[PDB]
Amino acid sequence: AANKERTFIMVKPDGVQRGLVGKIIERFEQKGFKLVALKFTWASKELLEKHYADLSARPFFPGLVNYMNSGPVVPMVWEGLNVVKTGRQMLGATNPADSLPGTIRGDFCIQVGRNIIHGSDAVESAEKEIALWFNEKELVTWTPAAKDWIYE
Amino acid sequence: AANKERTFIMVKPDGVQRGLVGKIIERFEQKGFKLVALKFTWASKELLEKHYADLSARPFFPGLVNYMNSGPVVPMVWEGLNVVKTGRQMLGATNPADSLPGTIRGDFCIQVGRNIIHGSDAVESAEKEIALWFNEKELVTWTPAAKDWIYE
Amino acid sequence: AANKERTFIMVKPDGVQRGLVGKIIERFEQKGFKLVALKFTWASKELLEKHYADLSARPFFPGLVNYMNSGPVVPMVWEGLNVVKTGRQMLGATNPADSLPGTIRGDFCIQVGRNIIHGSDAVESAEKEIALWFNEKELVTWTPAAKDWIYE
Amino acid sequence: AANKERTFIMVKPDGVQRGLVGKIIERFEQKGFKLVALKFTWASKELLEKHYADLSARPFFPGLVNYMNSGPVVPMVWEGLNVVKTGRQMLGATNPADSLPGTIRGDFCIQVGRNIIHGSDAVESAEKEIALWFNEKELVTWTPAAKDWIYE
Amino acid sequence: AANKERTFIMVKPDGVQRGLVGKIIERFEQKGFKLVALKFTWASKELLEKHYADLSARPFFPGLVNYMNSGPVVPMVWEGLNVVKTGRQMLGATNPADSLPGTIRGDFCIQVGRNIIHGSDAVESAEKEIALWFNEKELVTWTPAAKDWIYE
Amino acid sequence: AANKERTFIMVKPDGVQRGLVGKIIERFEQKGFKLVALKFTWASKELLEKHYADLSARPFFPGLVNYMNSGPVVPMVWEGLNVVKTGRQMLGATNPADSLPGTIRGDFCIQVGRNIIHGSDAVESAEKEIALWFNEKELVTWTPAAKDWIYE
Repeated sequence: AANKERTFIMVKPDGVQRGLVGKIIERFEQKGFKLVALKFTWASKELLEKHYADLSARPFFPGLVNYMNSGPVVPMVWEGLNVVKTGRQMLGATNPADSLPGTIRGDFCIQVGRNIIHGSDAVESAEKEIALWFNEKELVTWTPAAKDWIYE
Repeated sequence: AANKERTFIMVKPDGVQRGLVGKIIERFEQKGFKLVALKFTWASKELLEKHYADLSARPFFPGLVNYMNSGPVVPMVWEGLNVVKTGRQMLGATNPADSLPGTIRGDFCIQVGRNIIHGSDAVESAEKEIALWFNEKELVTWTPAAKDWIYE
Repeated sequence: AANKERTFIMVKPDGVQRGLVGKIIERFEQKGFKLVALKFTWASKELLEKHYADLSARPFFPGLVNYMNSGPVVPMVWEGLNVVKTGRQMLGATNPADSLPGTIRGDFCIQVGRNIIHGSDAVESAEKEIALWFNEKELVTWTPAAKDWIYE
Repeated sequence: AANKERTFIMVKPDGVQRGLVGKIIERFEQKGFKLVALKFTWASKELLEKHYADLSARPFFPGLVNYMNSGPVVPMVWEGLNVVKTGRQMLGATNPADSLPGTIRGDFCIQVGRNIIHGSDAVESAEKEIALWFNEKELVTWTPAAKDWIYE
Repeated sequence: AANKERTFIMVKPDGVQRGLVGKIIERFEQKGFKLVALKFTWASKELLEKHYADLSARPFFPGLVNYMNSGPVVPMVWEGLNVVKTGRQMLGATNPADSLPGTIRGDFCIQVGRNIIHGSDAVESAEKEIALWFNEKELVTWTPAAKDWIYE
Repeated sequence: AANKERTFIMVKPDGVQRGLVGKIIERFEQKGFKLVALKFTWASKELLEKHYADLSARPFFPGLVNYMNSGPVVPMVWEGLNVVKTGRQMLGATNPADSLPGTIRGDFCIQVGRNIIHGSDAVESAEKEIALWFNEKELVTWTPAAKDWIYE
């Protein structure tokens, strides 16, 4: 129930370009979270406008959609107790300048427009993002051998 | 075209269960190789027997297909000059016992039946494997920013 | 004197099971702390009940003892300026979800009941714990060659 | 010009003696910061007192200059958006005791007098320090291939 | 049975002094070998002379014993399929200069007289060494949760 | 005498561009070798033609001089027992395709014209290269605290 919460994590074009895919996945594996879905893909503007629908009436929305469609991305779904919230703590503050050393953004990037990764900000939106990026078919259910040493 | 050679690499169920996905991906990214495709999935037996078609007459063929259908896998495609042969060197000998330290199998596993990873043995087999596991829609073509620093 | 303070650090059953022993010891070594004692053992309930004597009346007490007796543990002693306090900081908050990235619990575990490690909460309790877990003969006294580059 | 800010970072004698030069450099490279200058040298006292001019009235000033002249150092300049302040965050609090895990001092050292590294505290001091330690001939101007993936 | 083989691995005084304890243990853990015994101790000459009994007549014998008695050591027991032989492979050649990169000696040391680690040369000698260094009571028997993903 | 042998190691333009400076230095520090000189610089064609004088009458010499003058390089001098020979083993085969995993080239690059690093091939040429790249002033003499644990 609580251990079955899921979040959407995506490596952005700059994360892929800078060779940080393996490193980012390692952080989540290490922590004990469970990989549920993963894929390498070039997001379409139609999909990005959906993903960024809330930036619609904000200045320079097109430039955001064009940047995000400027290279391949790595969408993922991780499962675990409090993964949405904990996953965001792990990524660090959205604005890299505010990210602490030890977090993904704090260790690997500098500017907010090139902040290498995305993570759902709430359970509700994680629910929305996952359904937008993956078919229920792409979500894999399995059981880790070490499950009992991770959760009581 | 030389630098465009592609090979199929797959993290087996034991690799996923032991949390080695990011580490394996990282070895390829740091080397200079280009990720072309990636997904997390549970392989069906019908797909496994195709993938294993060559071992059809083998007495261990049934248990093999059986084992590979016992947990999720991470198939992927990497591109780069001579990647089939070099990808093989990186993985190390098929029997971990012969794999040298520094290789993936040599560093992370012990026995042949739990050798954490698969790699195409030749271009002709890489082509078949890639086509077996991926649809052409899933192979992403993009250009790494450091390409001229990797290849002349 | 201040530099001779010691604390008791112990890898719990889940840390051993999840293969974090070397990683945890590494964190203390790279920091500059001196290893004073180390062993691998399966702790008896008698011993665990003395270690947890203060919680004897709690309703969870018996469950806690059975768990700590469910797998081997790695008890150790570290020495250095303010090691009890700094030791705690390096471990992170007891509840991993409150542990920040960069700490041992922040990077490697998720739930409080599976929080992989223990560290004395005070000089007083560290003294008590060391006496409980080790004999005088097990505490090694030596001098690090890098001593003058770690301390003024 | 924003992204062209520069700060002075120096590996102190204890950092060199403890073999932390590559690790320190790696933290800056992975973050996205650009190396502008670097050298290995034994600093004279006359240079140290200039570098430490501000602490002239300090009772610990003499021993400080003394200590910093006791082994070789690795001065360097890094460039990047907001590098003075961010470089400071990365290093962690000046007193390692207050430095958090994840920072350089928090992860690698224990006491203030052996705090392995120096970082400019402000732009005005970075400018002076850079000019004190390096000749203009030694500051290299070049462009990283991934610049557009780090800054917009 | 074949999987129950054990070997004796010991970190020498120089490995402890150079802070390689956690790194060395890490190599064995990530590989899949099971930790059976571990301790930190200062070895007596009496004990060292029994460990090196075969070299009693060599002219260097006394110098070797004095050196091995000059700092604490970390004796341990590892268990797994072909561990004595694979253990040796992971350590590299006795003389570090002949040790290949990726091995423990190849990556971390230089001269034969300061070769940081020891590993039994055969099943026969491993049995003898374990009895010399540990009591029956110090050998821990447990089952790794990942066992079925390491062995067929 | 033998422990005082030195070699010239230089990170090439592609090594700097790919952010491998810290990593390469770490390998040498880790091994136990001693840093004697280090600097970040843009090599002049006049200096490169001297360095590559033996490629004079070979095809496409100019293209080599232009590539090597296409970005900053990191020249270094390391000191240690058999450092020239051992340093070359650590770098791996010149042609990356022949480099074994575990070596610098085997882990980080692909093609011979983009092989990230240079190392003197003999004591005689190390002697020549060092004098070409550094003034006797730039060579720092110091003594590591751990010297006695590295050499007998």
